[PDB]
Amino acid sequence: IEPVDIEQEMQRSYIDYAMSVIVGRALPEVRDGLKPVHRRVLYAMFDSGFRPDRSHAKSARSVAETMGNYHPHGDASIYDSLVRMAQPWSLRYPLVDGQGNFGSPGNDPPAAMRYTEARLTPLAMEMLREIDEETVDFIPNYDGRVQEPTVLPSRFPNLLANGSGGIAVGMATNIPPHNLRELADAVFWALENHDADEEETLAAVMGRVKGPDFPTAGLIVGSQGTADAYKTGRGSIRMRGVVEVEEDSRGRTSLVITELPYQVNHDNFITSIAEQVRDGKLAGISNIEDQSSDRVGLRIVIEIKRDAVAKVVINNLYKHTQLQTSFGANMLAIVDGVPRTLRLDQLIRYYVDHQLDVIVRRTTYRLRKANERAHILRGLVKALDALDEVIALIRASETVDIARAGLIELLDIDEIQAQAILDMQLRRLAALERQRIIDDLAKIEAEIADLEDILAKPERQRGIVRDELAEIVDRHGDDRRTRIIAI
Amino acid sequence: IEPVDIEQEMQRSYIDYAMSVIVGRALPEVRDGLKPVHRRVLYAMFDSGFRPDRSHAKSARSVAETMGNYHPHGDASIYDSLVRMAQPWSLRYPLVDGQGNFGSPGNDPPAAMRYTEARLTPLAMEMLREIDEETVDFIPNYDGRVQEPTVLPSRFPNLLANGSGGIAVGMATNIPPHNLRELADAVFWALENHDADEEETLAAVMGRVKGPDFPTAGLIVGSQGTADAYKTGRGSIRMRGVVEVEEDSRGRTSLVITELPYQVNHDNFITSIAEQVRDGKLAGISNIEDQSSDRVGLRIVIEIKRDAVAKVVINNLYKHTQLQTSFGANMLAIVDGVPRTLRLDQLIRYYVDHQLDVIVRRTTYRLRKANERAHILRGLVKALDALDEVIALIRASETVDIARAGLIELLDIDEIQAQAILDMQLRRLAALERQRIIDDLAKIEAEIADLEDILAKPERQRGIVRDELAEIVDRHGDDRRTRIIAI
Amino acid sequence: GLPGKLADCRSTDPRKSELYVVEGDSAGGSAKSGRDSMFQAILPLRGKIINVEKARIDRVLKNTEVQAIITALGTGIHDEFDIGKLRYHKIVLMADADVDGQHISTLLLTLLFRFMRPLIENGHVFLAQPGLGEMDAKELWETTMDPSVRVLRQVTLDDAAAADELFSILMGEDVDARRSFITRNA
Amino acid sequence: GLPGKLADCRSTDPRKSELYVVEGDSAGGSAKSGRDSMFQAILPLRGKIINVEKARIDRVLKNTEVQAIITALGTGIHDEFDIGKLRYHKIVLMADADVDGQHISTLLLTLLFRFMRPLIENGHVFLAQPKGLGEMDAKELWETTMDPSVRVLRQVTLDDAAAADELFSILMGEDVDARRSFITRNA
DNA sequence: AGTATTACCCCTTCCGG
DNA sequence: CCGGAAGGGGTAATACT
Ligand SMILES: COc1ccc2nccc(-n3cc(CCNCc4ccc5c(c4)NC(=O)CS5)nn3)c2n1
Repeated sequence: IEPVDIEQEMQRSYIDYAMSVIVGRALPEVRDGLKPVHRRVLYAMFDSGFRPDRSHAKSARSVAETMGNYHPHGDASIYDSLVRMAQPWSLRYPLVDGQGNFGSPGNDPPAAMRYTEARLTPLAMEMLREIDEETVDFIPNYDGRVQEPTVLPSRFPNLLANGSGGIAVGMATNIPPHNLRELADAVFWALENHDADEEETLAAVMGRVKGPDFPTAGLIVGSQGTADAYKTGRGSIRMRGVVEVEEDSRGRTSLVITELPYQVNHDNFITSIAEQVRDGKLAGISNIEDQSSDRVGLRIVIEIKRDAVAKVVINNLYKHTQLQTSFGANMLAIVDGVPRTLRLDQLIRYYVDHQLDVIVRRTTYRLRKANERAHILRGLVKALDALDEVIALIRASETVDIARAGLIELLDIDEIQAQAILDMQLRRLAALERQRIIDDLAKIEAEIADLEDILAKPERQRGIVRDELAEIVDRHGDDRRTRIIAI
Repeated sequence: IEPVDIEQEMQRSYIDYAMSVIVGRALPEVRDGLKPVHRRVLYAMFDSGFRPDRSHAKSARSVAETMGNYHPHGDASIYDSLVRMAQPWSLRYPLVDGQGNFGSPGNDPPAAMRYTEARLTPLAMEMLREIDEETVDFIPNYDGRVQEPTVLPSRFPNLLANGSGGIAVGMATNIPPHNLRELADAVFWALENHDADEEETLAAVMGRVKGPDFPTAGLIVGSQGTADAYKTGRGSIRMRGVVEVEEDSRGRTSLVITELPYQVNHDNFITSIAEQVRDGKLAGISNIEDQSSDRVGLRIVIEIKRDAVAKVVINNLYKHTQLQTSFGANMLAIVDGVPRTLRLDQLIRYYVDHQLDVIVRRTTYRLRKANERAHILRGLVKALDALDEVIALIRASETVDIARAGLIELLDIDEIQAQAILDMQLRRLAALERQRIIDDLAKIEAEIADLEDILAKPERQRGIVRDELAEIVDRHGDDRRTRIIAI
Repeated sequence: GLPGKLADCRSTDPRKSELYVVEGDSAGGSAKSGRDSMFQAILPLRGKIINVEKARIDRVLKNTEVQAIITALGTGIHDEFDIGKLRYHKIVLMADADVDGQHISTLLLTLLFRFMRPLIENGHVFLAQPGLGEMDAKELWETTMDPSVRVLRQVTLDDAAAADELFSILMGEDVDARRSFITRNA
Repeated sequence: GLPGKLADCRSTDPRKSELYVVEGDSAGGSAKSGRDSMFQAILPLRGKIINVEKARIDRVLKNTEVQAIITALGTGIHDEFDIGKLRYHKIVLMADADVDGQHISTLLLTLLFRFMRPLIENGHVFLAQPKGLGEMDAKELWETTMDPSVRVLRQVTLDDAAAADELFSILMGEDVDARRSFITRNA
């Protein structure tokens, strides 16, 4: 028998688990902004055609594909990740278009896998734009049967537009969501000022973005936390809900809370204020009710006592309750596979570098495809100018191989374009078809020249990145929700 | 608002639920021998490609396709049905080849859906043989998106070979498994003696099958229950497990139960014996042990006190424990959507007509396909003898439509064959390929003649059915397990 | 003193309150998200409720779901039933359109008929026209949860004795009687 | 007084008994189907077990799985530990091959070290080398790990106790930084 | 305590015989 | 208690405020 030391096996197993949980469980990817579970679910839904053109598909099916081909983990984890990606209050720009009971901001759970149906969103189509064009690396899955992308093309900055909070071993990350237009402005500055140093680009992008933008809306008070987060990665964005006073016929005034800070659990806030009223820490409040509905949104009514002022009750709510809290933002992300704390300029630069690499790889693949198409068309047209001789040789040839040899000898043809000549259809012999063949050869040559020019000049590919991202923003842009105010 | 009578609504809702449970939940189909869940799982494994040619696939994936496409019910029910179909002790001829933990005869439960991966079996391929050739009818699924078969082709008598017991509303069915060779002999007699009456058919088929054959083997004592089941459908087949007596070096004796009756739960029979010994009903047994293992099979060893006779203890076990039980056979099945009780001759005849109509539909479909191919090939040949005229005409044609009209004028061709010669490859221009075209035209004409001959003579169809059944039974035959003995 | 799964309303008087009984927590959440919380209460269940006509009284009252229904209704059973309580003057049995939903509706109707006969008699029981977990808040509110546009089936009694015979043959223990009934009425 | 889900062996003496600890009923069924029931016992778990090092004694003595483990073992905890009561002279932790199996093995080893240190120092604890164990059927599972003649098991041993509890504390304690530094240098 | 990834599982009903 | 069906809860690690 062979012994193993307790400490050696302990450290080993725990370090393996910790590294796996860090790299591929919870921390997001700087290039894509997605955890591996989200990446796998999105790719499965895309490959499975669940796309906005097509109708929705049962979430159970997509979870089963993610489990069978890509993600070797429990169905509950995959399903809850999908539901979170389909949640408007949890994602600034949702990646999945869901149908059914996908949850509530409070304590209601999502419906079962057999009740909810999910397809992709146009945002998810920009997420997976031109993935099949060798833009991104592909690796075999756990059983090696199928291939999955290491990263998505990520034509829009998901990591900063939606953020990613995740708990890992030894470290936790919490990136707040932002506005897409501010991100676009920052990346445009980074693209045009591609030679700027770290300090200049940091100042510029801090000027471009005002601060975190949460799907829950609400308010942000102060700027020291946001500035510290953008300059170091570790900050504390003090967020607060929205309150307003309503007058009644009898003279009673009620605080109408219509917005709550980010990640605040509804229907837990209400029980918390009820408990604080009962035991007694929040004196001034008489009645609490939830008029929140599907048609009017979140609306909590707090009817206060006559011997009370709105300001004092509001301040007590801020200090004692979750109506005002803090976002302990920590900008931890996976870069080259390792966890790093990144300021805003680093995030913008990494996204820009990823976009440039993706554009270059796409252009190389398109150039290779155009080269092959042009070569085949050139051989075919060289056969076409000798159509009568080619037809005579194909007639007189006993079999196909003798015809291949004859064509190769006749027209200095390589076996590939001779093979194409054999597959050449009869209807292609119409004059319009031959003219289309000449013009297609000309167009393919022009496209080859254009692609070579693009590959030669980096300013060209920077322009393509700017144009595509501007197109994305204009078509999927929205106004800012949370208003940043001073102390 | 509308007033609803309580009794009318209760009767309508319960009648609807009862009819659904009878027709399409638990009662097997006479032609297929499968419940709708089993049929849907089989077709899902077949359409998705989980076949013995390739490797296995995760059961969660197959359950997901079944649930999303065909079976709109809980995943637990579908998985349980799949596991039962993959169970040797539950099915005389298993229809699914599973890998993982699909349970034990005792109280062990099957592994979870994410741990067991299952494909089809060759017998399942005989079940789904030539389903795509319009052999069986198809219907839209519950949401009307995809097509699913009402009945499987069922090239062997699955209902009698495996049996199907199920509980419904008002009725419950129980059919015991049989031997494939005996069923083959019965169907052969039915095919040869297709003009026989009900009495002679029943007598012959009763002669052909000795009795039910259970996957657990064992014994069947008596013949009155089996005979009454075969002539009426309602019987009582008394099974008895295999008990042996062995000596010990100390002079002790111990009864070894190596076989138990059908549907008897292991690890509950043992506890039943233990509790009967504890209270005291079977005085004589001194100790109980379960020497059962994966390498020796079922083995329950009960050692007996000195002052007892093995025969009296054996009779006590037969009378008081589950060592001897009864099958309450109720030959109830769905015929044309109606629940009916059937004697054995009725089952054989129904399977015979199913095979006959399946063969007729297959041959009609093959004849139509061969006639279309013959039409295309005749057009291609008749355009082939005017080869230079056709090529010259297609050359002078400005557009493909002009060439099509010219070919119509030149050869008196219809639209589809004109398309066929338009899309004809240049490889077909070679002399060998033209010769092969003529040869295949001749062979397809011969096939048309043979298929019309098969349509003409019902004796030919009966012959084909007999040969396919004989080939299947030779491929997938086995010796009988349960031994029928006298009282 | 009320079931934990119950999502009560904010109204106090029973005259303007109503209890939507659903057979699942997924359907319960879908209904509660799209309800008028000031007037509508949601009571989820655990699927198939016990058969009152095929079980003894002690076993029936031991079951958790029927106890939840009784306590949420607030009232007693059998002789001690008093219509004064009726927390909600509108008990809407809300089940899916599939056959299993009809079975659960029949089971709940027989349970109410055996235990709360004056409830059914007073016309305080309603039937809805919607799996339900596939509906979000919007269409759920628009179709059947909006009081101004919804339509409901109110259960009524014409002849009590015939109702008792029908309930006995359908939910009792006489298998051949229901065999004949389903064969005749199919 | 034995755990409900334990499947014990037919052997009487503890000198020739084995307790295979698995983390699920799906793996437990496969283990018990393909075992030598005369000598080998199967004890299933609920997956992730409580962290003994990051919880108070009352809670870790309230959790169900640790109660099942100590009852199946039968011995005491801390001072009241008695080796003579031990039901099985071989406790084999047989977890899945993924990283989560390694995490569960670490949790169980931490529990045993902090509660049954003797068990470890007497060399009575083994680890087995089999995406999970519910995908393995009886035959090959018996052939690799459950067959005593051919199986290979890693026997947990103690070299220095002091370094052992130091590593256990900085890896399972509440001092995050300590383990941050540790994993950063030793990954 | 809760946030999001993971490990993992049990337990009532109906329906005839 | 056998075959399909309905429905669902609950512990645990993991950091950080
Ligand atoms: C409630 O108390 C307990 C106690 C112990 C439990 N032990 C196990 C499971 C339990 N529950 C599970 C669920 C939800 C059902 N799942 C819906 C679903 C749909 C499709 C698929 C699928 C799953 N799984 C795939 O792999 C692909 S398809 N509710 N309870 C449970 N619950």
